[PDB]
Amino acid sequence: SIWDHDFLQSLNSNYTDETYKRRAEELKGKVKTAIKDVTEPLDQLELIDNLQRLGLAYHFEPEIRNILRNIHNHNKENLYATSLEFRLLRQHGYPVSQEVFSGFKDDKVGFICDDFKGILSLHEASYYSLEGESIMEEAWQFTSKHLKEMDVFVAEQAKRALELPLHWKAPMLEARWFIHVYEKREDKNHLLLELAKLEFNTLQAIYQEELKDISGWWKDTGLGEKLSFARNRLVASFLWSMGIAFEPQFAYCRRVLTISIALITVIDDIYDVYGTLDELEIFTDAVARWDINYALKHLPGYMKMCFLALYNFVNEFAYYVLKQQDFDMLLSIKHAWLGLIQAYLVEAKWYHSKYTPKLEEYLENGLVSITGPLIITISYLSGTNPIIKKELEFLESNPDIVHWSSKIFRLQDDLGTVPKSIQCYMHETGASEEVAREHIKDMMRQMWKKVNAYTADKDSPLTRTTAEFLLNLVRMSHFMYLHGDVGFTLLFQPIPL
Amino acid sequence: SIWDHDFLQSLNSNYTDETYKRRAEELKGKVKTAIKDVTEPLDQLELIDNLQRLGLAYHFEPEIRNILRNIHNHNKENLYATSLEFRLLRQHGYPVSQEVFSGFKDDKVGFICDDFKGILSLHEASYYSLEGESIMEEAWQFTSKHLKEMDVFVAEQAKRALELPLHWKAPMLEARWFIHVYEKREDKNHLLLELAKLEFNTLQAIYQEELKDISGWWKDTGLGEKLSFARNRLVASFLWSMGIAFEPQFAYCRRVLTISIALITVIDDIYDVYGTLDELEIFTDAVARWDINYALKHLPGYMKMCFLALYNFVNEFAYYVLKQQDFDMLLSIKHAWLGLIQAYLVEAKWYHSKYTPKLEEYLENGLVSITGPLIITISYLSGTNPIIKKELEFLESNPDIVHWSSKIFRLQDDLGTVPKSIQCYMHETGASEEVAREHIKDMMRQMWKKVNAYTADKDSPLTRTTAEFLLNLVRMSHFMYLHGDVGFTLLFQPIPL
Ligand SMILES: C=C[C@@](C)(CCC=C(CF)CF)OP(=O)(O)OP(=O)(O)O
Ligand SMILES: C=C[C@@](C)(CCC=C(CF)CF)OP(=O)(O)OP(=O)(O)O
Ligand SMILES: [Mn+2]
Ligand SMILES: [Mn+2]
Ligand SMILES: [Mn+2]
Ligand SMILES: [Mn+2]
Ligand SMILES: [Mn+2]
Ligand SMILES: [Mn+2]
Repeated sequence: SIWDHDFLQSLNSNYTDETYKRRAEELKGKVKTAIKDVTEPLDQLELIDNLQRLGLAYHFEPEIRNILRNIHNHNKENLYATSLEFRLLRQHGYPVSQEVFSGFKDDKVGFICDDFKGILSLHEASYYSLEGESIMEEAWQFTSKHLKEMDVFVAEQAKRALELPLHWKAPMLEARWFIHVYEKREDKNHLLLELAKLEFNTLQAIYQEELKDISGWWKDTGLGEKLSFARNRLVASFLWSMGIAFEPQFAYCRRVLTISIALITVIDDIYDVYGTLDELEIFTDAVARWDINYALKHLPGYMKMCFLALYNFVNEFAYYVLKQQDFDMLLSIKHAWLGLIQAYLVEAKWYHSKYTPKLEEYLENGLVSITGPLIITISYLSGTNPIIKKELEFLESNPDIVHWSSKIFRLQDDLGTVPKSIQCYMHETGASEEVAREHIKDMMRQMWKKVNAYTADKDSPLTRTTAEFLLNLVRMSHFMYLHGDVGFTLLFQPIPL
Repeated sequence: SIWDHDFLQSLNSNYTDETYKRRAEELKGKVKTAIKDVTEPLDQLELIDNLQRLGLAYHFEPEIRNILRNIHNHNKENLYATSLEFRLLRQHGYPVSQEVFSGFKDDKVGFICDDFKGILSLHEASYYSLEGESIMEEAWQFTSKHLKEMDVFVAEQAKRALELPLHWKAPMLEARWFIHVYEKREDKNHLLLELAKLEFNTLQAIYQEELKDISGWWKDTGLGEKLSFARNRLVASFLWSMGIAFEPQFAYCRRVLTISIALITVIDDIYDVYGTLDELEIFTDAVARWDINYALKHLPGYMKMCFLALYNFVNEFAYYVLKQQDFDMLLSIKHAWLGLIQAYLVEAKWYHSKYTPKLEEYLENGLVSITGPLIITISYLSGTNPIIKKELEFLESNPDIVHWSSKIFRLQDDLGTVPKSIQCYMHETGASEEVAREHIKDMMRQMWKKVNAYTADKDSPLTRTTAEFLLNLVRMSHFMYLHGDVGFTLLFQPIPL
């Protein structure tokens, strides 16, 4: 908790200034010209891979779209080239058959390859597998096992792919690591690299300015002073919101998300630590009524400021959207908050009854209590303009993509550890904790196949942009499972020059 | 409406800096030493008069208290000296008999005096008259008539006393005018004057900083953009709150008051101009319920943001006091807001029925609709720490001092002009508008006698500090009746050197 309010207010990055924003525009135009001159399809695919991994892809969206749309129209015997095209096309919603890998797979003896580069790209592409694509499953089985066996760069490349594949990491999180790798490359575009370093440093400056604003708001509520367990988690919460929506236009989305996660953290500590069962029933009822007079009349003292802070914050949230685009979402947003709170009470009742639920019964409640349903609702209302009534109702209908994404989120948090996923699974199968962890890791990978189908469904009310919020939340949980300061490195540490 | 958000943000007074605050402390100590050396009672009384009229009296409260407490223990044939002592002692709550003026009053022919200086001081003292003190009433009759008959400074002195006596003006409003008069004085204390100019300029800097903060809050709600009739009245509202509570420690009181008055102004325009009767019944009901879900469900579109802005603002107000001193005042503050709103609906129903009420029936509703009861409640909750439960309940009991102060406030606003006080009185007595205005001015002076009694009552739950909020609000209405830019001169125009 070193990065308190005073530290945040004292930051003064140079990259907020106007000179850098001029140079970035100059570089963007110069880069767009260089993209034109890449015409060979493999160079086109390697360019997109580099652009996405440098955190620059959102500047060149139509340019990337042309390249992929063109390659799809024309659609090797190269495993690297086949796997890279497969990954990129599936990532951006195009249909590619799993049968493109059939040439490298022998029916009797399985996959045949010795090239690490082709194996690494196939491993990345395997996470874009759909449900029931047995070639891709065997491809993952073959690639993971080969990668586990493992020149210094090959060892690190193999290590990173095993702990976190590209499909499971948000764009900006890998940006700093990949920026160095790109400057070590001999065939690097020098202007492309200079832009990657410049935009990365400018984003930090933007985030730091937002943190000052959010830091002052948190100080004004004074929950940290009132509640000794309300440790300042502001920077950690912003890290999550930043991974959910990193683009500069999503500043209001990151603000609502950061504050929401900070409040969620305090309320969660009240339910699964500090609150008695009778107190938790009153707080749940007060949230359900959404009546400030009732809450002040019946809540315990320590719960009052916590409820009122949440109450006013959400009502201000409803006011902001009402002013901005004349949309009333108060019923929706407080409904989602109640769902989270009710799932907390279910977990508290289980704990006091000493009831160990079956894993599936736990996951049914656990997918809501991990805030997946609430967070995607917050992200949609605070990050979309105009709000579409059809699209919001689809989220309120408990859709399948939210169902399975939240399950991965819940399973991933429990791996970092009331009884949770690991204890439920051990109790249910008799497996050891070590084995139980491996099976839970596998469930997440199998559930990502279900999620891949819903992303490709273009008949769903959810846009791809709305779906990215949900995936990035899940991706953020994968990332935070590896790292407990990387968050300090992401927000407060510029890249030199 | 020249002083918009952009003008307020661009101000950068030099007097916020630390050097001036050093010199002020040096001057305060040097002045306290000079006060010791004044020992003659008339010089002691003239010193207090100068200190109060320079806006410096709150720095030397115990020093003034000693002087008055000492003079009361020892308690001329000088009308000026008798009238000045009478005014100052009654102003600060000491008992002085009206019989101190009996020497200058002949039973058959009335008051005997030719000295303008003694007449001017008696005129000021006459406003501290109590109910039924026939000497003081005759003193006012004699002094006002003599003053009406009216060397350039005597004419201005006589003019100012007739339009606004000392008892009816807030301290800082007269400060700039009196500061010049004091520097023209030959026997001036030079350090006393330098302090008066310095504190006046420092207060402007403090107010300007508060205005920036309040200006940004008003911009964020966006009511001025939503409602074409919601003209920016922020600077005008702050002027009122500043006259209600000018001291630097009352920054939060001025903030809540300014925003409250800004919201009152918009809501008042909705009731007595723009809203239909059915719409006003829903808004009144929504305020009575204090239910955000109901309001969004049933209110017209244009009323929604106006209600929600008020709703969140008051709930944040309740939150701030709860965090600060663990006091719950939500029931009280929303009760006072409902009383104002209900009085608005009464006036709207009268207007649509074309019913001209009797003046007393109008004043019964009019004293609430002028916001007197609400404003004193806001001032107490936002300007007192700790809040006393006994003292608040006394305000909620509709006490007499609030009853008569609000009546003066209501009568004074109607003089600046649905049918109001002047039309009701004309309709009721057949008097002409010119005569009706004179009678209404007299009512206010007779009602100030009732208010003087309640101020002197030391058995009331209200402290003198709480009573000053109420009187300063009334005093502010007297001041704003004379001036429609004096408000610009008060806040944005420093005194040189
Ligand atoms: C300790 C924090 C949490 C709450 C996760 C924090 C990240 C969030 C992103 F949205 C919360 F919104 O883990 P947690 O174990 O305390 O949550 P849990 O009690 O249900 O298991
Ligand atoms: C035009 C403004 C008001 C409202 C007075 C503004 C000053 C205030 C100090 F507290 C309001 F809070 O006069 P007004 O004639 O419009 O009020 P009215 O309709 O009841 O007669
Ligand atoms: Mn927890
Ligand atoms: Mn929990
Ligand atoms: Mn957990
Ligand atoms: Mn009006
Ligand atoms: Mn009115
Ligand atoms: Mn009026």
